[PDB]
This record gives sequence, structure tokens and C-alpha cells, in this order.
Amino acid sequence: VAGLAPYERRVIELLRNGKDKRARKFSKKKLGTFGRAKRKCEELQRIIAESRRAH
Amino acid sequence: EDGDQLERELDAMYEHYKERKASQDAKYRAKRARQEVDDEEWEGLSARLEEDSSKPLIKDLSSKRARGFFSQDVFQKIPGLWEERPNIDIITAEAMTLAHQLATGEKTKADLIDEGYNKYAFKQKEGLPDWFLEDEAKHDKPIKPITKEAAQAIKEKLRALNARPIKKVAEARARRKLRQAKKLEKLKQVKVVKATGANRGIKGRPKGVKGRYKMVDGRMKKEMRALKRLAKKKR
Amino acid sequence: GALKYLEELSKKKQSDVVRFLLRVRCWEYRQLNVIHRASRPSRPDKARRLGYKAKQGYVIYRVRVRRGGRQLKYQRSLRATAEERVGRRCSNLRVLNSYWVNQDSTYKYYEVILVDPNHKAIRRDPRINWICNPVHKHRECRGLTSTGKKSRGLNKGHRFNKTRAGRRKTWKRHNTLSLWRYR
Amino acid sequence: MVKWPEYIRLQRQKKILRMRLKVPPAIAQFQYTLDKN
Amino acid sequence: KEVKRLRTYEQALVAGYHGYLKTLATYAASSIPEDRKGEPISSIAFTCACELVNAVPHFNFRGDLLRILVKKLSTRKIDRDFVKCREALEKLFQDDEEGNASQEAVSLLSKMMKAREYRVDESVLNLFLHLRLLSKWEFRTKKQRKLLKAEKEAQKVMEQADATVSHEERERIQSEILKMVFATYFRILKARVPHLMGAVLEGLAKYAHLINQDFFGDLLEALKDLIRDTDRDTSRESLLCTVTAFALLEGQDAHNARSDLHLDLSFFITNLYRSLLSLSLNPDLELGNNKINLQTTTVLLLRCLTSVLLPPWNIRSVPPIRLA
Amino acid sequence: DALQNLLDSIEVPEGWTGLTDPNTGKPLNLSRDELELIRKVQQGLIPDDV
RNA sequence: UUGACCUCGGAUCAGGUAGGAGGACCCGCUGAACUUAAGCAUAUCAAUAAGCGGAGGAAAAGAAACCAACAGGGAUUGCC
RNA sequence: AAGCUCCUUCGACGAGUCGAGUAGUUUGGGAAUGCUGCUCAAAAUGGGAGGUAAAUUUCUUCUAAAGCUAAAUACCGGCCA
RNA sequence: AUGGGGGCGAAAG
Repeated sequence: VAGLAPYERRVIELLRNGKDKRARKFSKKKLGTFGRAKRKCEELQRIIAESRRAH
Repeated sequence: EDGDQLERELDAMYEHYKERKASQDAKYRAKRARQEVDDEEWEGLSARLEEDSSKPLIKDLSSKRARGFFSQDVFQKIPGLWEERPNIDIITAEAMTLAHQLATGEKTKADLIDEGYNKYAFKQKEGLPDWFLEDEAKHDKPIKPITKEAAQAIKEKLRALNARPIKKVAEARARRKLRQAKKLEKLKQVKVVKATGANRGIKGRPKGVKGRYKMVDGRMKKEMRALKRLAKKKR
Repeated sequence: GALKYLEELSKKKQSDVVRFLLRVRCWEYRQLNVIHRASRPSRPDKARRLGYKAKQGYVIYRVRVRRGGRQLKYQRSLRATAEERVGRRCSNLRVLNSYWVNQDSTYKYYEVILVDPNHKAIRRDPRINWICNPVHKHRECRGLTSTGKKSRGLNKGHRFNKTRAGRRKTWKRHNTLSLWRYR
Repeated sequence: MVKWPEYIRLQRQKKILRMRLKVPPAIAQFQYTLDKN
Repeated sequence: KEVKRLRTYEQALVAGYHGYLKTLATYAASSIPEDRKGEPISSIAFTCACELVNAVPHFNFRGDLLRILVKKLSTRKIDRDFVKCREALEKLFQDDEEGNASQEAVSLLSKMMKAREYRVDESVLNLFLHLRLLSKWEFRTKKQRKLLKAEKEAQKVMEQADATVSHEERERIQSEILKMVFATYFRILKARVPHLMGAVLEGLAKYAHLINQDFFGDLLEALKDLIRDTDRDTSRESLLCTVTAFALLEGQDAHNARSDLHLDLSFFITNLYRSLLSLSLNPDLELGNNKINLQTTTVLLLRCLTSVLLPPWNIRSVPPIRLA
Repeated sequence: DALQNLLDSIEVPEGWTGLTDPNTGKPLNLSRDELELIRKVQQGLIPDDV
């Protein structure tokens, strides 16, 4: 319902384009911890997969 | 249906607010009175007597109108009647600071984009009214550190060509020298009282009119002899 | 379930819906007064979990507070300052608890839940008759709200040795020389 | 010219903002409602 | 009703003026030659434009009128219409008290030369020199008296504010016009247009006292490396830069700036001393109110030697060794 | 050249920053794309293209 | 045309409430210097005195996002 | 109305808050001792704090960002003795 | 009713 923050939109764009290591680095720079960046990246990748199977 | 009349009314009211809040200073009024309008605003032209139911008087001694108009000075003088992407200018301290940050190997284009995907991004600005946009701009300015190099660079960037002339510098030194001279002109010994007679046991200044006074006694004599003995022992 | 839906929607703040709503409200609150009354909580789930009820006796006040610092840093928060100002305005009410609503770039915004201690419904209902008791006058001024406890460091552990049970009381207890009758 | 009261001006400005701002889908679908019959 | 009448009159007037100026521009671009039966319509349109500049500059479409004057002052063939438009713009630059007209004109003509690659008749440059901004008991009722008194205080405070804003705006316009003029001067210098040197150096010499001190020293070393480039016609350029250097340093303000600004003429003195022999043995010496743009190398050398041997200041301080 | 230095002093180049390039003694000037990023970051309308 | 809802107001409308004093002890904000020592500077005085805000007969704290490494303890407070 | 017991049924726990960077202030306490401001900004077999070279980050112990509560404790002021 | 010290700077500060 709510959607995505601008930084999450940037991470989504990077993950769709294939810059996954860049996405993870930007997620670190925006959150502050490796584990939080990993969880955010996994959540956004799952959102991408769900959107793909929904379309 | 689209709120067009309401939009015009609100815009006019906000503009009137702006003009009165600016003209309650009279320096804005002077600037408005003096400043000349542009031509990109004029562009567009080409570039009952209810009545009842029942020899000339002004004889000016000498058509006359034509012979008085076309016989003018200019009509008598006249015989036989290279021109063929907008530029980006930094004028802001924050923009100059971030320009320094790019010039020096501090942050790159990737860092610029990543930091540009912030909370202020994706904010609508196109179709919003002037009052809303100005309130948002006034109260939503992000704060960033500013560097002295960027501030100085803006200073020489905006420094006027005739801002520092030899004359005004020389007579500025002249006012400063005159100010020190006047301060010096505005700026333009100690007596000893023996505490005997009328001066014995007095709370404050005696009747001796002087700038600085010092009271003396035999106890002070002995103290001074002790201090001199100590100084002599030290030397 | 609406309360958890609102809790998650408030957790996701930079989401598009919440960002849009916060922008419009931030504009509306700037047009409104520095301290003004609310009608209904703009964050009903937060107000409810902080203790707001829809009874005759509970009121909301939205307060604007200027952000920044004095390089000196003010030991009390902007949240505590908002509570103290709202109390000085409504001296006849007890400040129950405040919560964040908007932030912009010049002012933070806070909705403060306040309770009337002289109202009959409040006096008859337990769970709030404690705030009817007279020992709770100006909790926001004495630092007895949540912000006050956080700033006072009223937590248990080895990281809070000098501040728990009162910082000045602890310093006095450590700096008193106790002399007994038989020494 | 004439001066409107503050609350009236505020609510009409809220009208203008609601009509002008680009609205997210979750509120645009609330803008879409059903009909008389 | 009177306000509407005034609005209609003013809008009709401005529309008519726009049409009149467009017709004048078309008649201006029209071909001059005709059967010899009086002054051509192009010349008369030029006279009309000149009269409008000299009468109502402050009014609208001053940009259009000045642009027409610029298309005339951009074709290089001395004619009566040229001398007329030179005189009209000179009158403009010597009667403008506010500055916007001068600013628009200087910007237009500056872009004109920039587009024309500096192939002008030196008259557009002398317009820069012609800038001066770069230099009975009537009975009164009880109500009437109070309103007049209030108007008196209002006009006093308005006059004070007007004076302040006038000074600020005059300074700003002056700064901008110096910017355009000196931009043209240095870009002509770097272009090294042989027929512009005298006028551009005259302008440099006569406005460097209003230009800042650091830029004044930059001007001295620009003169220096132009002399060096001429070292590596040539005599004319060398003597021109030399006379400009002496004139600049014989200006009173630069005279007092001297030591504090570290302005030394030793290089120019040595250049003159080492070039006297070539100036003696070259042929073109005599093939030729101004102080710099002098067509004869003989009079140029005369100014050089008057400056060195008899400088207008400290005449009894000149080094005897240099003298001899 | 002193003439070019004075010309810049009057009208500074588009990418003028006032810094000295460590790589070469010439002044370090911004590029067109760098100024594009300057405006994009200062306005916030387009953090990234497409 | 009418009537609701929402928001914002008025009333010498009905009923209440706040101010100030006190401040020994209590809860907060703010906050020195004299002094001591040290080549110098941090430090000490002192998270004190002065100033400001707020309660009571006590106030505050208080029922672990604690202590621990135990064979475990078990809200807070105070004495050794 | 209430307590226990049993189970082929369920079991909801506090967000501009943690946390990262940084400036100030404060403490015996850069695992930042706590607090404040500022920029970014979370999780759900989760999070906090400790233990440990023992071979991987195992083990131990609690649930923060909501609230109330007498007593033992302080007292140069109030009514007294 | 008002103005109050110093240095830097063309003032604006």
C-alpha cells in the first residue's frame, strides 16, 4: 500500500539493472550495518520476484 | 470545476500580501520606482440630451492648420518635401562547496547520485501554486557544512569590477588615519598623605584634591624596610 | 487491526503515501499557530498506545518547536520544550505524554496528550485518578514524562550508575561524610 | 482588495492543493467514488 | 472612467510606437540608392531614429532603436548617415544621467564587434570615451495644511531612500559598463587588431584609474608582455604600449599608488633606451587632444621622452644618469 | 597569457572553482557534465536520468 | 430551496481550574570564579555557588531490554 | 461473577525509536559512561547486554522506545513537645 | 528618545 522510499527505489533500480554489489554498498551507506543492508537487499529482491510473478 | 477562478483569486491575494510586506520598507519602494520594466512582458504584439419640442466668431487676425503644421522647422530642413544550451552559473555557497568537493578527489558522480536519492527527492514542483512553493522552499532548505574556500570563491566571483578602486582605498586609509588622530585627540604624580591630624583614621579620600593619593604610616615604614631587606638579600 | 496497519504505515515513513501526507500537513501546521488544539489525533495508534482515550477530559495540542542548538547543546530535548510550552499554555491540564508528528527543516512538530484532572469522568475513572492526585503537577516541568526519564537516564544497569536514582542525589550521597557516635 | 478570514483562506488553499498535487494511488482510488443510483 | 481612458490611451500609444519603430527599421533596411530627388527614405528613417534616441531614450523599445542604430554602425563605409549616428550615440552617452540606456547600448555594440571580429571604424570605441558615467498668501484650509505637512515628511524620507538607491544603482551600472568595455578592450588586444590599438589603448589608459589596483598591475604586465611579443608596425605597437604605460603611471591616483602597489617602469625605460637606435634607423617615422592614439611615431617618441625626461611630477628627482 | 588571465578575471569561465589542480599547475575547471550534476543535486528534481 | 457532517469563532452563557507565597529537605534547566598542582596546556575548585522552572509531607526511584558466570541471584530505596 | 485442571484450537507484546556518522557536554568508564543537537535511518526463529582462543563467532541472561505504586531514606522551613 | 571598546575589510558586514 505505502510503496517505497527514494533510497529503496534506487536500490530497486540497481538490483534490476544487475549492480547488486553496488546496491549492497549503497544500502550500507544509507542504513549503517552489513546485516541491515543484507536484509534490505533480500527484502527488495523478494519484492522484485513477487512483482515479476504477479505481472 | 478546475478551481481556476479560485486559483487566480488566491494568487492575487498572495501577490498583494507580498507587495505590501515589501513596500512597508520604502527601500523596496525606491527600487521599484527606479527600476525599469523589461520587454519580454510587452512581447506578443508583433515581436441623454433631452431637448424641447418647439461668419466665424473667433476671428484670428492674419488650410491654415496644414500650413502651420507642415511649415515646421524639420519640414523646412528636409530638402524636397550580425545578430544571426543555457549556461550554468554557480552563485550559491552550497553549490560552490559541492563543486569544490567534486574538484578535489572527495566524492565522485556515483556518490553524488547516491546522496541525491534523499528524502527531498521526488517532490512535486510543476503545478503547485506560488505561495505553497515559496513556503516549502523557505522552510525546507537542507543544511550542509560550508567551507571557507567556497565562501571566498563566491566572494571573488561576486566581487564587482569597480568595487576596490585606488581612490576609495586611499581615502579609506584616510578615514582610518583620521579616526586614530581623533581618538588620540580625545585621549589628550601620586601624592603622599601622612595619616596625622585631620587625616588620621579617615574612611576614604582626604581633602587633598589630586588624581592619585597614597596614605602612609610607621607600620608601612617598617613593612617597606622589611621588603627592602628581602630584596637586598635576594640581590 | 487498523491499529497495527497504522503502526506499520508509521514505521514506513519515507514511503510515498506517508511522505505526501507529512508534506501537506507540515504546510497546514505552518499556516496554523505555533501552539493550537487538536480535535482528533493525527496518529491515533500512537496516541492510544501512549494512553489517549476518546473521553471527555482528554485533549490534544500540536506545538511547533524551532530546531537546532544554542555549539552549545541543550540538555533537554525539543520534545520536552514542547511539553513545557503546552503546559504553560494549558496550566489547568496535566501533560500525559507527547509524540512526534512532522519535522520539515526549520521546526519539529509534536502532539501532546493532556488530561483534565478536574473533570468528573476522569476523577471517577481509575487508571487516571493517579494524575488527579496532586503529586503530579507539571510532570513536564519536573522531567517526569518519558522524555524526562530518558534525559535523566533512569535505567538500571552498569551503564547508568551515576544517573539512576537521581544524579544530584547520588552525588550528594557520595560526597557526604558520615560520622557515627562510636568511631 | 477584500481580505478573507484565515480559516476560510486555509480551507480554500487546501482545496487548491488537493486538486493540484499529484496524488498516490492509494488516495487516488479514494478520489474515485461510486454514483447516485 | 478616466482610469480606463488613460489605459486605452497608453496602450494605443505603445502599440503605435511599436509599429512606428518597426516601420522605421524596415525603411532602414530598405535600399539607400534612389533617383536624386531629395534625401533617401533610408536616411530619413535614420534621422528619425537618431531624433528618437536624442529625445525619448527612457521610453520602451529603446533596445529596438539602439539595435537599428547598431545595424547601421556595423557596415564600415564612412557616410553622412554614419556621422549622424555617431553624433546621436555620442549625444546619448553624454546626456544619459541614469545609465540603463548606456548599458543597453554598450552591450549591443559589444556583441556587435564580437560578431564582426573587430573590423570597426574606431568610432564605436570612441563612444566608450564619450561615456561620462565612466568619468503671495494662497489661502489653505485646515485639512489642506495637515495633508501637505504629511506629504512633506513622506517626500523627505522618500528623497533620502531615493538618494541611497540612486547611488547604489549608479555604482552597479558603472561596474557593469566597465565590465563590457574592458572585456572588449582585452579581447581586441589578444586579437591584436592593428587598426584598433590606438583607441583601445586610449580607453585602457583613461579607465584604469577606475579599474581596481590589482587589475591595474595586471594591465602593466599585460603591456609588458605585449611589448615582449612585439620584440619577438612593430615600432608603432611598442611605442603605443610605452606611452600607455607612462600615461597610466602619470595618472594622479596611480602616482600616489606607486610604492604601495609596486609599480616600476624600469623595463619600459630599458626598452626605450635599447630601441632608440632602431627608431633612428627605421624609415616610417614621419608617415603619419588625444594622448595615446597618435598616428606618427615621431610624436609617439616625443611623448615617450617627455614622460621620461620631464615627468609632470617630481621634476627635480629624475636620475642624472638616465638624463645623460 | 596575461591577457587571458585578465579576461578570466573579468568573466570567469563556466567551470571556475578557484582551486589549483594537483595534476597540472593550471586552474582546475569543472566540466559540462559536472555542472549538470551540480544543478541536479542542488535542485533534487532528477537524482538520476531515465 | 432545505438539512446534516467537518472546521473555526462569539457570549458578563453553566460549572471548574492556573497564577502568588514558601522553598530546610526534593525534581529538573543553566552555570562560574577564587584556590591547588604541573616547562606550558588539560585538570582541581565543581557536574559546586549565584540565576530560572516545578512538587510534597516526604520527593525521587521502582517492579530487569538488571546482576552475573554462580550449586546462582531476582523491583526500588538507605546503612556497613 | 471467580479460581484451578485438561487440550486433534489459538496465543496478538510500544519507530524519526534503535542503530551508523558527527559536534558539544558529562562520567572512574571510546565495548563512546550517560545526555543533547545535527545528516542518514532499521528487524521479526527479532532485539539488548554479557561470557568465550578453544574454532565460530556456538554459550548465558533479559525484553527498550507506554503508565501507576506504600515502607525502610532526607529535612537549617510549618504545628508542637 | 537615542550612541557608546578594539582590530580586519571599499561597505554590506
